[PDB]
Amino acid sequence: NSFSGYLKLTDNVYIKNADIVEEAKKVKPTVVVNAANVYLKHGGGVAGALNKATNNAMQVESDDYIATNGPLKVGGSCVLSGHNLAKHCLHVVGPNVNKGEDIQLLKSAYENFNQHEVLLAPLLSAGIFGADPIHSLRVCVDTVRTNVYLAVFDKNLYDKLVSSFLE
Ligand SMILES: CC(C)[C@H](Nc1ncnc2[nH]c(-c3cnn(C)c3)cc12)c1ccc2c(c1)S(=O)(=O)CCC2
Repeated sequence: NSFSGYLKLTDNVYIKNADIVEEAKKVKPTVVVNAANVYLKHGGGVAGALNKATNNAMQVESDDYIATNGPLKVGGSCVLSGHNLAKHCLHVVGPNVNKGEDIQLLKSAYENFNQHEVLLAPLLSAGIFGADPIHSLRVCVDTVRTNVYLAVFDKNLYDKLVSSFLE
């Protein structure tokens, strides 16, 4: 858990302008969070990038998990292998408000982080999931009680998130 160059926002939330994949390779954290969907199909965005960094091992493991257990619910999670990226991957399904899912489920999604002492994570439901990224950061700060290191791969968004928190 050798995180470097993060800005501490609260006693348990840290943030950096960085690619989560590159952070996971450098830090080798105990847990890396994936911004998953309910069938664990890692077809693009953060999930596709994490799966590609495992050379598709994450997708094969995910298909086997779904075969035995069925899909997740929106706001839910599962713990699978971290492969070369972490000891464990916490696959968390935030709501996709561009597809009509309820933004209130973003609190349930962040509540999954509280079962793990230290996590490397992306900003849930942001990007093409359509949630307001400043609201996602507020829900993270208000909900997560364990130690979370957020990697946000966009300097323009990073700067707007830090400015909004420090208001
Ligand atoms: C808001 C943006 C900046 C953020 N992106 C990222 N945040 C952190 N590490 C990242 N690595 C890459 C990457 C690495 N290689 N490739 C080709 C992509 C993206 C990226 C983000 C945050 C949450 C979500 C998404 C995107 S999403 O659009 O994938 C939908 C799921 C929720």
